[PDB]
Formats: sequence, C-alpha cells, structure tokens
Amino acid sequence: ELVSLAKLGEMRTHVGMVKRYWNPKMGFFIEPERKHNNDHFVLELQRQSLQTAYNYVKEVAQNNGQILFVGTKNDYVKKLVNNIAKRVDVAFITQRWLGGTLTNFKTLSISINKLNKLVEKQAENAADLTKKENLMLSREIERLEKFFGGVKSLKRLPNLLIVDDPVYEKNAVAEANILRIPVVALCNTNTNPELVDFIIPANNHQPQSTCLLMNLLADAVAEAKAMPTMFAYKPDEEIQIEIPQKKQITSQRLNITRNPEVLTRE
Amino acid sequence: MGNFDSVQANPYRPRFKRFNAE
Amino acid sequence: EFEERIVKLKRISKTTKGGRNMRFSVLVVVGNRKGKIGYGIAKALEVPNAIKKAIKAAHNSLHTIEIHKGSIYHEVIGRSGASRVLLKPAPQGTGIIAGGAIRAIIELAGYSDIYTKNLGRNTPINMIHATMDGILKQLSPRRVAILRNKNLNEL
Amino acid sequence: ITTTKPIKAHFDPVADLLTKINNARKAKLMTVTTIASKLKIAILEILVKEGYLANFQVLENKSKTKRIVTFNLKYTQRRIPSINGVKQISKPGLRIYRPFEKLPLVLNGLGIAIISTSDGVMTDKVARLKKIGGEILAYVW
RNA sequence: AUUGGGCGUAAAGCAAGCGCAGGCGGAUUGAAAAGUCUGGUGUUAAAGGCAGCUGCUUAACAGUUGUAUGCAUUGGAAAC
RNA sequence: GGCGAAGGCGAAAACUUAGGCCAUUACUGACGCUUAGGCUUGAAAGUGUGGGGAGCAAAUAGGAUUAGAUACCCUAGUAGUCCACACCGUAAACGAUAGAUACUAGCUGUCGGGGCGAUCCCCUCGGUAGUGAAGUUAACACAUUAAGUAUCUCGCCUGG
RNA sequence: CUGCUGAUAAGGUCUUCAAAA
Ligand SMILES: [Mg+2]
Ligand SMILES: [Mg+2]
Ligand SMILES: [Mg+2]
Ligand SMILES: [Mg+2]
Ligand SMILES: [Mg+2]
Ligand SMILES: [Mg+2]
Ligand SMILES: [Mg+2]
Ligand SMILES: [Mg+2]
Ligand SMILES: [Mg+2]
Ligand SMILES: [Mg+2]
Ligand SMILES: [Mg+2]
Ligand SMILES: [Mg+2]
Ligand SMILES: [Mg+2]
Ligand SMILES: [Mg+2]
Ligand SMILES: [Mg+2]
Ligand SMILES: [Mg+2]
Ligand SMILES: [Mg+2]
Ligand SMILES: [Mg+2]
Ligand SMILES: [Mg+2]
Ligand SMILES: [Mg+2]
Ligand SMILES: [Mg+2]
Repeated sequence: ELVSLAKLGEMRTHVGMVKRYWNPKMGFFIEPERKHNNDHFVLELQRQSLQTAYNYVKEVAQNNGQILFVGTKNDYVKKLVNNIAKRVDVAFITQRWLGGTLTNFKTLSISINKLNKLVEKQAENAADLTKKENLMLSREIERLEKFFGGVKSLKRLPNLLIVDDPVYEKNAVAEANILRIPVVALCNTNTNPELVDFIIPANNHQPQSTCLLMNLLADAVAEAKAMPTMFAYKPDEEIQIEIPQKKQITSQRLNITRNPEVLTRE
Repeated sequence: MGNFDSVQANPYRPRFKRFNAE
Repeated sequence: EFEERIVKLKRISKTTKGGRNMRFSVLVVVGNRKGKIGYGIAKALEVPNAIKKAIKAAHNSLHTIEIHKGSIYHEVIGRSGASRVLLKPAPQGTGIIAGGAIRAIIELAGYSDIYTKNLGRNTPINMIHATMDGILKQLSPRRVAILRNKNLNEL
Repeated sequence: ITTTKPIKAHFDPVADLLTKINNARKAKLMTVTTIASKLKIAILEILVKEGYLANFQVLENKSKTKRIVTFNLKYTQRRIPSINGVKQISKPGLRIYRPFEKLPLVLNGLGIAIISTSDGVMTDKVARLKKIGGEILAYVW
C-alpha cells in the first residue's frame, strides 16, 4: 500500500495545533477530543484523503496536466519545494505569491516572456554590455529569476494547485477557487474546509510530516511521469527521515503575548 | 417512522473526479 | 447573438487638488435570449471604453437561466439591499409586464410572459441584483423531486 | 435512549417546531429534540410522509409522565437540505380559516401546505381531493 | 402596510417598577358543539357588473339566457 | 470589579429590612407573560416652614484683557450646596436598543455557588466583558447578554 | 506653555452622446 499507519504516527502527521486555534467546521477530521492538547486526527481519514489526492494528481500528470506547487513559508518548506522541483519538472512559486498570478495571468506572462528574452540575450552575449550595463542586466536577471524562476517553464494557466498551508496561501486558494481550478492542501485544524477541494488532514508545523506528505505527492507526480519513486510504496528503511537542526518534538503554538489589544482609547 | 440510519458522514467530499480531454 | 442594451449611464466624479475628475459609468445587460444573461457595470473617462469594459465584465460573468413554458415557474421575491422585486408566473399571452431594469433583464434572459413589480428602491444596479437573485433562487420541479424522492413532479 | 440536557419548548406548537427546523437547516444541524404534543406528532408524521425529514421518533419517560419527540433532517450527500423555507400562517391571536374554495397552492405545487381540517393535519393536495378545508397551520416548501 | 412598513446611529422603546380589566398561554382524557369545515332548504327586488346571442348599415345602445355575496334554519364532521 | 427594576450605592458599628445565585428523591398542580386606566419610586436644579453654615459658588462689586467684555483670568461674595418635614416629577433619566419564551459555530478573561482537594489549574450551573463565522443591515456594525430564526402583549412613528 | 487673534454683498458656467467603426 501507500504508507504505513505506524509510520504516519511516528512522523506525527496526526497532530494538529493547540485546541485554542481551531476552526469548528473542521470537526469531521478530528475524533472526539481528550486530554491531548494538540488536536489529534483520524489516521484512516488521513490515509483515505491522501489516497484520493494521490489518485487525482496521478491522473492529471498522466493526462499531461500542469500542476503548480506553492510554498511561501518557512525556509525548510522553501528548500523542500526546490528539491521537489529538481526531482520533477513541475512549476513552483517559493517566493511570495504575486497578486493575480492566475487571475491576471496575461501580465505575468508578459513578465516571464521578458525574463526569457533577457536570459537568451545574455547567453548570446555581446561586447556592448561592458561592465556597468552588464551588471545591471545581470541584476535584473537575478530579480526576475528569484521571483519567476519556477513559473518561466509554463505558458498557460496550470490545471492544479498544491498548497502547503491554505491559511498562509489564502490568496492562492482564493485565486484557484475564483478560476475554478483544483487545489489540494495540508489542512492543519485552522483552515476553512470549504475553500480546499482535496483536503488532506495533516500537520503543517512539523518539518518531518510536511516533508513526508509533500514528497508523497511528488512521488505520485514522479510515478505518473515515470521515474523511480522516492517515498511511496517503500519500506521503512527507505522511508526513514531525519529532523532538521536549528525528549520529544514540540508542536506547541506559543507566543500569545505578541497579540495586544488594538490601539484604542481616548 | 423512517428510521434507517443511512449515515452520510462524508462532508466536503471532492467535487472533481477524473481529469479528461475534450 | 448575445444582444446588449444600455440600462444606465451615470456621470460620476471625484475631487482632486483643484478641479473634478469626471468619469462615465455604464450598466450593461448582455443576454442571448436563450437562457444566458449577465450584467456589467464599468467606469471610464469616455463612453466607448466604458461600454467596452462593461460588456467585457458582463460576458465574463454569465448565469444560466431555466424557463418553464416561456415563463417563471413559481412566484418569488428577490431581495438585494433595500430593493425588493416580486416576480409572478403569467399565462402565455400577457407578454412582459416589466418596466425598466427588470424589463431589460427579463427580455435579455429570454422569458416571454412575466408579472413583475418593484416594491422597493429604484436604483438600477440594486434592482438588477434583486431580479437576478429572484431568478437564481428559483427551483426547478425536478430538483425538488430528486430532493423529496417524488416521481418527476407527479402528484 | 438517554439524554443529558434539559428539554424545553415554546407555548406555540407550530412555530416552536418551525423555529427548530429553520434554525437546524440554517446551521446545518441534523438532529433536534423537543417536547411532544399530538399536533406536533401528526404534523411530523405528514412531513415524513411528504419526504421533508429522514425520521421522527417519540419517546416517553420511565414514569410515563413526559414525552419528547426527536427528529432528523434529510440532507443529501453534498449536505444541502430538502427544506428551503418555513412560514407559519395560523399564529396565536390571528387564526386563519379558509374554506375549500380558497385553499392555497404553495409555490405552484412545489411546496406543501399543512391543513388540519377535521381528520387531523392534511396536505393541500389531499385536502383538495377531499373537497373540504379548515385551519391552515404553516407553509413549508 | 389585515393582505402589505418600521422604532441603536435617519420620525418613532414611556425614566423605572407593583400591577386590576383586556389580549395570549404547558401536557393527557371525556362531553357538548360557541367559533371552523361541509350537505339540503328559504332569501338576498328589478335594473347595473362578467360570459354567450339577437337587432339596429357594424358599433355606442337596446333586448335575451346564464352568472355570485351574505343571513337564517336543519342535517353531519370533531383535527385546531 | 460587586449589588438594584431604574435613579443610585464606597470611613466603622448596631438594629430593622429587600431581592438574587446553586442543589433539591419534598409540596401546591398552569396558580404564568404582557398590561390601556390606577398606584409606587424617580439625578441635579427649584419651592414652603424650621435649623445649620467650614469649603465652594449662580446673582453682585472691583481689578485685568479687549475696538467693546454685561464673558474666559484674579480678589471678594448672597441665595444654594447640608439636616428634618412637605412639594416639584423633568435629564444625552443612554446599552440612544420594552418585557417574556424556544433555537443557532467557536475562542480568550473575569465574578459567585457546587464537584475534587495546597495555591495554581479541571468540570457543571449562572452574572458581567472582549474577539469572532453563519445570519441581519443603507453602511457603521450586532453577532448565544443579538440589531439572527419566530411567537405573544404593551408603548410609539408617518416630510421640514 | 498657555497675550490677543473679529468679519468677507447677490445670481451663476463647464459636459456635448454612443448610436459605432
Ligand atoms: Mg495648494
Ligand atoms: Mg417606512
Ligand atoms: Mg431619533
Ligand atoms: Mg429604555
Ligand atoms: Mg426616550
Ligand atoms: Mg410583573
Ligand atoms: Mg389579568
Ligand atoms: Mg395546548
Ligand atoms: Mg339583483
Ligand atoms: Mg344592457
Ligand atoms: Mg436638590
Ligand atoms: Mg462689573
Ligand atoms: Mg478670546
Ligand atoms: Mg474666591
Ligand atoms: Mg430664594
Ligand atoms: Mg423626556
Ligand atoms: Mg445615568
Ligand atoms: Mg463585535
Ligand atoms: Mg406639517
Ligand atoms: Mg494684543
Ligand atoms: Mg458685521
């Protein structure tokens, strides 16, 4: 099968956030509460939702759809998306999601066409560039690459979106919903279930759980486009992973003291 | 009267089923 | 053959550091007279560009309309803000008993015989919103049969 | 069946049930409970027959002194109900009596009208068939 | 605004309370039948209104047939 | 932050006395909600008679400022502010939101009773606050203490 | 770091239009 239930339990993909931060509409994916303070999930629901999303993304990638991976979150998520893009040639937006990346696609298409033209001009090279103008062109290349390096490949609106956190990507999921594009996400007890189509009840704070699930989706894509897989349909000795640096791991949401009353009074 | 306990506890079910070409 | 007609052409303006910026706003209703109709309001410095943008918005936002015997199935009241529009089914022959924004919406949608009355405000955009809400809230007599497990509108 | 919370009901039997049903519909709630009266039992029987509810179930205390009725709404798979609205006609104070000639047709026959003529509550169509009318309780569509 | 409106900021919740009369009012059983529903009967003058037709060169108009509403009495229904 | 229906209530004590919250295997057995008319209370100012008068201060006098100052500033200053007994019955008397009843996500505090027993913290029943989706609204916003879904009763509104 | 500091005759343009290219 896809994964092992004890493996999910060990990667802690069945722990959400503190009970304080939760959307009541996500009560379906949480079993009746208990002395746990971090909103444990239902493992069968996790596996079922993951299998459904896997099947859909596999179908899209086999039928040659264009999927876009979006993480503009912690540096680990950024590097994870970059590695997944290296593994499979899917489009990605690791930097900030630009306003209207999908609903205003014409202007960003103009920008990426300009980026491609500048890139080929620089590659063709010329002695007229000298030093100053060459440096300015290189800096422009660097900026449009940092902000459009994953979008340059596509020429048309993508057929599917994969979001690491719908709460953080509220703009991206809103654009996907207004354009009627499928969007899958790793909901983490604080997300509105209506916006996401293929909900995957999961963790979003654990750098091991997010890595495992993101690599599972990438494994679906890579199997559909036919390379050897990475995590899916694999034993423990190859599924095992490490915990990034910098007793047990602490998925506790803290720092409530930085939420003061809005400036008021007269 | 009318009790059958159908159980329809599948909220937020996926709408899209399978991608296809024209 | 998506026919279009102009419902309102207002002259809106803002004030700047000396003088007034004046722009024309158009409320266009686009309908194919077969079941597709949308509305679009746009603002521009000139009437032609305003009309072009309004038509673009109306074609971008199109809604599906179902007709029964050329009319509306059941009496409905569309609410939008302070405008309430009452629609009532009519027998074949009375024609359109609507006037103004409701008449434009009904003709461009494709209905033949409708009784209408504007019970509230007379601002074209809100009247159009109320009319669209009333027509959209409508229930076909097959969805209710599916819901209640009846036999395709049989007694 | 065992309960934990106290159960209360309004003095008006038709509009109590209507408020419960409308609030449950708007809030997507499925199961609700209320105090049981025979008018409410008959009206829920006709709602179940017409297919606006899944089930209604009456229960009695161990001492046979109190009765409560609990019913569930009929939601589809995508979780949208079959009830679209409820409106009560014969409110307390102003009671509405209409003969057969003026028996109403709700939403051109899509909805139903609850009429308690002489043989308990009765739907509009069967009242028309029997050619007799009476008190009109509520409009449900 | 009975059908068919409102009272935080646009006109409109008495400064607040104790409250007679009035209005409304928990659940079950029985009786009667004042309200409610329904059948028969009498009447609601003619003209007028609506539908059909005839005659004025057609019409306006005239004539002719049908056409309700309420009250009373009597016989049933018993859900509210 | 607490109490009362509102006005309102803050040094200590005694006496007399009103209501409320929680749990009830107890009792009466619909005796309830609202309330035209009626009655009771009702900040401050004001009135009448008798007391009291430290401080403050309408009216009043003077010095300043000012084109003028019958005002803002200052120095004095009577009624009044205080008590008892009788009236007046008005306030932005405001939550600008009548009372009663049933239902409708959640999160964070705080106050009281009850369950456990160091505090702290957990649960239940209520009071008082903030944030907040459905829902409502012309918008601001209200949002289980509703301005939401509905019922009952009273009062009130109909351009300046 | 609080001095002082008052007034401004009447009536008025200015959007013609989208039918459309
Ligand atoms: Mg200037
Ligand atoms: Mg009005
Ligand atoms: Mg006012
Ligand atoms: Mg008040
Ligand atoms: Mg007042
Ligand atoms: Mg009382
Ligand atoms: Mg009384
Ligand atoms: Mg009763
Ligand atoms: Mg006559
Ligand atoms: Mg005649
Ligand atoms: Mg005084
Ligand atoms: Mg003087
Ligand atoms: Mg001055
Ligand atoms: Mg002095
Ligand atoms: Mg005096
Ligand atoms: Mg007053
Ligand atoms: Mg006060
Ligand atoms: Mg608020
Ligand atoms: Mg006047
Ligand atoms: Mg000076
Ligand atoms: Mg002067």
